[PDB]
Amino acid sequence: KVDSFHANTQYQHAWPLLSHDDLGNSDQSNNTKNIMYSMYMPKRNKGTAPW
Amino acid sequence: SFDAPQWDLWQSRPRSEDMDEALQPFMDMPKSLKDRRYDIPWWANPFGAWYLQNILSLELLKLKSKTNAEKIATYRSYMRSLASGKDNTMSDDDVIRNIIKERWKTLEFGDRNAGYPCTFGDYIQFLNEWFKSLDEEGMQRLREHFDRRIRPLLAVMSPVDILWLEALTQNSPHNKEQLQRKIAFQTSLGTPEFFDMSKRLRYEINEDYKVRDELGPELFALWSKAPERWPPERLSKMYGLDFTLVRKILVWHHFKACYDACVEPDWSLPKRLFALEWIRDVRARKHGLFYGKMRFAEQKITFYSDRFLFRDLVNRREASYANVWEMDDPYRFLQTEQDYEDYWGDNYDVYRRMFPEMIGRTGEPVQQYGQMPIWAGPHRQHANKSEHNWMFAEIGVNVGHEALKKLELDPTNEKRRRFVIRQPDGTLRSAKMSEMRAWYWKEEWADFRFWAPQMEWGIENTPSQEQYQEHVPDTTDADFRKQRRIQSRPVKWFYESHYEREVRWPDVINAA
Amino acid sequence: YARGQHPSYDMVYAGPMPEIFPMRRDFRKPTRWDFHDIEKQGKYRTSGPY
Amino acid sequence: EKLFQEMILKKDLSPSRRTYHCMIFMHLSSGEEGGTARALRYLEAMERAGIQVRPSLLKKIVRVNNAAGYKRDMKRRARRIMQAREEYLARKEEGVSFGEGGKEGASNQRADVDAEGNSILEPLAVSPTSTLAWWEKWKRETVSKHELFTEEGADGTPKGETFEEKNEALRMMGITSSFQTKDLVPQPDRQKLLPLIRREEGEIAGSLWAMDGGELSYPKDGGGPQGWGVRLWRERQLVKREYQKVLDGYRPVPQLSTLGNSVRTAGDQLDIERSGAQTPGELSDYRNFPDNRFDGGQLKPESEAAPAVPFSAEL
Amino acid sequence: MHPRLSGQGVFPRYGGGWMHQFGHVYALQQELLNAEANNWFRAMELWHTARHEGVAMNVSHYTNILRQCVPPTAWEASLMVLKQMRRENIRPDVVGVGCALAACADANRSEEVEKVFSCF
Amino acid sequence: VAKLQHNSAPTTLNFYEKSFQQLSDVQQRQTGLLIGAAVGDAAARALDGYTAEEVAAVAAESGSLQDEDEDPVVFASVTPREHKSGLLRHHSYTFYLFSQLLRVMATSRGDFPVQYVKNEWVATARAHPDCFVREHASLLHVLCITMQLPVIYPWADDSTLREYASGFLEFLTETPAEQAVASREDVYAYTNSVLGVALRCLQSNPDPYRNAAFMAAPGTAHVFPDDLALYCPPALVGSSHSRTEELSETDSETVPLFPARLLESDVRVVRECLVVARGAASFAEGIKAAIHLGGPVCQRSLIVGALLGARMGVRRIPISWLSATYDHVPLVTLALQVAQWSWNPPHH
Amino acid sequence: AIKRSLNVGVVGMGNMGVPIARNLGFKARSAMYLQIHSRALSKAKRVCDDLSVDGATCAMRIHDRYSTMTKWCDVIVLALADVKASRHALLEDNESLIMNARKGQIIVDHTTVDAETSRECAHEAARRGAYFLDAPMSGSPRACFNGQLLLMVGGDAETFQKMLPIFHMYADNVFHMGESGSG
Amino acid sequence: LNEAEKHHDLHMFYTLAWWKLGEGIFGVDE
Amino acid sequence: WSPRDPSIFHETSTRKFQDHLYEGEPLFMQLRQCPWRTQAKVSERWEMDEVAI
Amino acid sequence: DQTYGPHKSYKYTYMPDPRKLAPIETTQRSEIVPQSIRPPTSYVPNHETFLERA
Ligand SMILES: [Mg+2]
Repeated sequence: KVDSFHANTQYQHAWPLLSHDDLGNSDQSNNTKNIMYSMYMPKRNKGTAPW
Repeated sequence: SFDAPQWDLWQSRPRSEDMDEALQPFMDMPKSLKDRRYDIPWWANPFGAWYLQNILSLELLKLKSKTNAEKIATYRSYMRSLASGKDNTMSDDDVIRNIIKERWKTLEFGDRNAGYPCTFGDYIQFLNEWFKSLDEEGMQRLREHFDRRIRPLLAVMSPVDILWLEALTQNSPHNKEQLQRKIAFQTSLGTPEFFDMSKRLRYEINEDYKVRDELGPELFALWSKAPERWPPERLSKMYGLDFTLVRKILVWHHFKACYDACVEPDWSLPKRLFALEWIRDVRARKHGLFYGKMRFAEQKITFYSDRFLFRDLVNRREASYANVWEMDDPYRFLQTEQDYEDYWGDNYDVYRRMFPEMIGRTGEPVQQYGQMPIWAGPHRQHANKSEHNWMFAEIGVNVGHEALKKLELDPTNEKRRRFVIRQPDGTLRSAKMSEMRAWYWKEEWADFRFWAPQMEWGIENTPSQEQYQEHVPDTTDADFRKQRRIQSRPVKWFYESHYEREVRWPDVINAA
Repeated sequence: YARGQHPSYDMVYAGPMPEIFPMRRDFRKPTRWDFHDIEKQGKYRTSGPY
Repeated sequence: EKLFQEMILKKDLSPSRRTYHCMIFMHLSSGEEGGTARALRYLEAMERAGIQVRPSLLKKIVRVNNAAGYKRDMKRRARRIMQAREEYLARKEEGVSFGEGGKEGASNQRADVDAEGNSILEPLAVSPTSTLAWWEKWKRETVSKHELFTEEGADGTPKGETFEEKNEALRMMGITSSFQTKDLVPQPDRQKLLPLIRREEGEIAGSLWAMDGGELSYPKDGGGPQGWGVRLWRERQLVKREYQKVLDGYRPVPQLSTLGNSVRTAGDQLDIERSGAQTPGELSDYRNFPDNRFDGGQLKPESEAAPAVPFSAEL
Repeated sequence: MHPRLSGQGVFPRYGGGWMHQFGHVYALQQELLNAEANNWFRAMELWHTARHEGVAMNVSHYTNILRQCVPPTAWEASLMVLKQMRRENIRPDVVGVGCALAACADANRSEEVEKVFSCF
Repeated sequence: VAKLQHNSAPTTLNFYEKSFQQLSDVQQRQTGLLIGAAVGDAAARALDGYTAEEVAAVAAESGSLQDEDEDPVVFASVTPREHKSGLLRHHSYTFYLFSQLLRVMATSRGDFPVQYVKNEWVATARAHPDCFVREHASLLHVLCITMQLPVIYPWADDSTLREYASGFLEFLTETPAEQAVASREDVYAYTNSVLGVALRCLQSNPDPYRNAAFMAAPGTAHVFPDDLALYCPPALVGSSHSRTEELSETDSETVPLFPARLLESDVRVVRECLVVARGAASFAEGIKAAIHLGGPVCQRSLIVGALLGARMGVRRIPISWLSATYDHVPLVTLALQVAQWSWNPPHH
Repeated sequence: AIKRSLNVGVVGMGNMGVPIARNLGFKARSAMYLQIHSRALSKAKRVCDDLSVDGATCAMRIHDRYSTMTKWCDVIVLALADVKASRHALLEDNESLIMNARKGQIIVDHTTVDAETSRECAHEAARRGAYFLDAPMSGSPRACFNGQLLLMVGGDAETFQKMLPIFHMYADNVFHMGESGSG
Repeated sequence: LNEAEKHHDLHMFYTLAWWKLGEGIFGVDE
Repeated sequence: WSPRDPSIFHETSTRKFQDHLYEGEPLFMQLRQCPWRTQAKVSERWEMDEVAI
Repeated sequence: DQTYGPHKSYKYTYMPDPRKLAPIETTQRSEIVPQSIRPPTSYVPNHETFLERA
């Protein structure tokens, strides 16, 4: 009864092969359609991100 | 002592009664009419009896029975007595296909006693209980038939044409005359000049299905017999389809052969054909957040900024592969199939994350150390054995630098960073390569191209001994090398010094 | 040897992907076996390829 | 290289930039060992003689080297292929495969008995009419990979790139290939409507790549903006854009479909079934030239008609 | 009994620079291209271990083999090299063809000089 | 493929089973000359000194094999006779000087002079005088010691290997007397030919027994098989004049004490070991054919076990034979330190 | 004759079937292909979701019909609640597991039933050529989580020796009582 | 939670009379 | 330690045997001690070598 | 029938770290060092005498 309520509200199914980004980018030979997102992140982080 | 009867489409296998309904008007049907239905054969339906009477019998006419020949002869005489000039000479399969087409054209849904073979509801019951008797391969073939034929017609036709086709199904004069009064129903019917695009769309869909189902087994045979003779890039060049499409065809064919035979599929095959793609793309994803993709792994300087970096990149791309597979020289250390299944199965994400550049192995060999003597004897021989492994690493001025990581873990370095691991049984052993790399900063990239035995060595890369003699290493001017050689050699001679004097073998007095 | 950083330029990134929404400002974790916990704390500039 | 050094040494002619680029890209495109090391010698000869080194030359050098990586890998794999061929020809004469064919370990350690003597669980045998059982039988009963070709290709590469060697290898494997030449290749790069549908809306097939019935891309059953109606409407809009391209002369005229023929006027269907026209242009030629057809209403080929040549073309 | 160049500042930058996992590949390439080696019998044996270890050999490796065959006048060894270079489509340089031409001329093999001259 | 977890199945059968995968293709042949001689000398230990008929009596008295038991000749359960000194109950006296040379070779991190090992070799001969006088300055004992010398640099030629081994061949044939040997140069030439066999085995040479016969020492045709004796160079005319100087003394009663066994009797044992190790299909089958010959059988399997391990590597050695070796715990650790440090010596 | 893993299916996700399926999913490391049956597919999806989120060492596969469960599995294990449900799943249904059993399958019934039900089950399984074991379990679901269950297996002894490595993943005291019906 | 649809609207398209328009769609393609 | 428990899924939690790889731990087994053999009336220990391996 | 997860080409649909699926072995200290009990001597014949002396 304590196991039936706790469902998977934490994980998600993994990325398939040759998948795209959530922003729409993809790993192709032509990267003019893809963009970087380092300038949208905050400039300084207290600590160290996993990436 | 029981023989399982063979099941096919002629006599369907009996199924359970708690199965879900395939068609939409049967899911909301009340259960009393569900219990009203009787278990009958498939031809006991009037639509099934019609299909067995005029369609399936004409398909059975293609066999070598004599009554099939008599029916073929009277069908030829009938079609020649219709009009002679249109069908002067054609084979038996041609008249079978023609009468099958003409009997498929003249199918209508009315009362069974009014001159029509079946009703609309009998056809819906036939569709529901025909879809209920399908397996996963049957549903797959049904969806493939939908994609090949019905999907281009649905992509071209207007919804008012679908309403017109539904009015042709139901065959009610009141519904047809209620639809016929509307001007927007009559004017918005599609033109055949626009309807002719469905032929090209159907040809493109059947062309992709011919890429999959016809070229697929040929690609699978050519790749599965000799993959080193026909790699996927060679097949992609000689057939001109694509690289990733050929690899997806191979993966789909192996998984389709495994799933249809009730066999657990070889999960290592997408790791072997999409190895760079598995390392790059396949990540663990959490639920309530969005992720991105790294354009580069490192913030570096470009190789177009200098001529020497450009020459280094061109020389490294010369010494590299374009695509690496399971049979190449970097994967030649997998000499046993157990190592093959261990590397490509369930630990490839760990085995590839050991070292970034592809080397001739995956880690380092483990060697053990000697225990110093404990003068208390067996009173303290129990104290080194414990519950867990005790891992000890070195620090200091010389040790602990991230810039010198591959030099401090070099086993050919006499100032190597010392690691030790005491096992729970008291054994002192050295650390593994991942155990040594765990004490530094993370290095989360991988090189899938460069292979160092492919480096050029004869034309431009010629290391000379005179260039190493420019440093002028001398033993008389510096004696650190001789002192380390003295520290390396054993000191057993110091006790037998008085026992120039040179050491000889012991002389025997019993044999002399 | 005193030119560039690494001659590869084929570095397939094998680490975790960055998170674009919601963007977390501080990454502070009380750890037990992290020996780089001094270097992993402090305000650092997050500017890279991404 | 002979004509190059005969131009340089004998006739003392200074070569231009294009013929230096030719000697660079010839050694780069060749997959033999040291072609990059000689292309860099030609680059050094361009640098120290005042010949201009353009950035387009550098980008083309990188692109041509990455393209000729395939030829390099083929010439590297052919050496291991020849090594395995020599080792197979040695070990089939020494006879170690005859001693290795006897499964004495499988006879002593049976499939139902472990090393100690207990009974273990054996998986049930699959049906021999399945695809996987036939693939394993084709792996075991066919000829080896080393008996397919005795010699290798003309220039450093393994045999099997052309279609004659591919068909011969498939004949040695007991497979009659349906695609003998490259004319019988489906060529998905020629498709125009299908990638246009796949780019904007999505995969129109869906069940093309379906392993066990869950990798199919189909619209939802509830309706709304994700239902079948909006998807079929957007597919019809894309086909309407393509048909508008057909009407303006950018695309060729499509042939007569069965759906198009069944909606036509019955007289046009009768003319199509009596004439055998594939395109509506053939139907227009059937109607506007009634003396061209046969006596059974059948359409004559195009070569049997000759128009009147005016004399005013002789001006 | 040592590799003549060990590492740490003698190998080029694009190869990583003393990858110790390939320390035997660095020692084998210097034995193949040793300009002071004059034993032709070891030169044929050193090709068979570079073939086994997967060492890429350009025309400079085969020219060093053909050079060592001329003072012992090994005319049979010079033709087995040119058979292998034709087998792998590695075109010999004019110095390498001149070594096999001189190895067959000093052995009074006049029929074999003329058929290897007409090849190039 | 994977079996259910049952009956407490072990992950690995040895400490260094998965460490052999972490070596290169030449380092498996470098350690194969070291560990393969350790396995063969330990396997033929219980039948050392047995004749060819006594070994066949061991295989005949035990005829019960359940197809998971191995040959009763290999690792026999028979009772030894002198039954031993302390450490020599698992390996022969020839292996005691072999393991001491490997211990110096692992700590010297490359090539090393003979004076680093001279004090440890004379300590065992002082401790075991009966085993010293039986095997000193003999061809079987000298060749087994210097067998592990091309592990320092396997790409060396015969000129570099015979020059480096010449300092080791001097001290193994030197005895503190004027009655040294019957011939110094014959034991030198016979050792340099079989050291060329193991040099070609680490280089993965095609037919290493044939090509070592071409570049063999002159006058060493008897140590090779008869089909390869035609390719050996003949003895020198000046070397035949040195054989007349030995006949010019004419002292048959004055027989030298070292070696105890005859030199021509030792050529037959090495020639029988080159026949067995040439046509050996596997590492285990070539050792079983070596102990069936009998006689000096620990030195037989030290030649065959080294030459076979140098051909097919350490992974072709059966891992159940390695775990039964008493000395396998330090020696494989010492064998890894030789193969790692052979490619970057710190001195040069 | 394809070298592959054992296809093991668990029929019925109830009070005791779910910890049996979780013990087979955790403690079998790439040695079996796990199949999970339930009357509702959402329950099997929930069981496989919890097993994949918590981290299992084998691949799992949901089923909704007994015919696919019969044609896929080499070993079938039933842990149901009532004797009526087990008699429907084994004998009374048209796609039932024993009536459509293939040659060489092994069907173990952990549901406590009567004597005549297990007698007819073993008789019709021997008539079809398959094997039937009746092993009624004694213990709580918390004891099934700890791997300590009491099993009394009736059936063949060689089949019991084959099924002991699967029985030891969720049950501790596993006894072989003898012929069919003794457990 | 979320339930993946079994795509019953695939089956509603087969209720139409495609033999009247395609002239024998349900057979084998020519 | 199940990762679908929100107290274990949280990033500052000691119900895991690592730091940055994952959350929780799938079905780990530990051994307790039973100091209850002295409560028995007769308790003996028989030293014998292992014979089953 | 169908495999769990929408991908159906992967063994694990959520794709965890493969070190999560690695087992954890254990060994009690009682397997390493035993625990012995000394009998009561004449100086401390009972346990209440032992608590009185402490
Ligand atoms: Mg050095």
